[PDB]
Amino acid sequence: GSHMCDAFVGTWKLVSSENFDDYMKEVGVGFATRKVAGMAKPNMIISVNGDVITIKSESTFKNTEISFILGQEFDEVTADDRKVKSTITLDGGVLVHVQKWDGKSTTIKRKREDDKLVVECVMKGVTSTRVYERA
Ligand SMILES: COc1cnccc1-c1c(-c2ccccc2)n(CCC(=O)O)c2ccc(C3CC3)cc12
Repeated sequence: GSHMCDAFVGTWKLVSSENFDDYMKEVGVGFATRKVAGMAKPNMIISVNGDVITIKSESTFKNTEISFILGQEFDEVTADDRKVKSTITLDGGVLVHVQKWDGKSTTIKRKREDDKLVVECVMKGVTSTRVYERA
């Protein structure tokens, strides 16, 4: 039956992006990747089957898919080709995704706000906010 995470389930499309190029600079993304990545208007498809949550991104830049169980670390190859160790947890009603690689860490938090799914990507002191609405 229903879980709280079902608030995230569905098909979402990106409607606005603030400071993403600066976030990607902090992450260490190189120029050509930043330019083509920052142009993309991905769809994000989130589904839940038992204990497994799947988040897919479809765009003209890259399609990616992760499946995971909350609190259980997994390997992830990111859209910019970092190989990272990821763990995703739910804190209150916020999905918090921490990615670790090469001594560095970045946190992506996803939360519902009104009819939007707001994604906050933080690398040290730089925050990018990416807003999606239902497709
Ligand atoms: C341009 O962003 C994307 C384009 N196509 C597919 C996935 C993503 C992409 C995504 C993404 C998009 C939809 C669903 C799940 C994840 N994230 C997570 C943050 C975000 O929502 O933009 C990201 C965080 C950082 C980067 C930069 C490092 C390269 C790219 C992405």
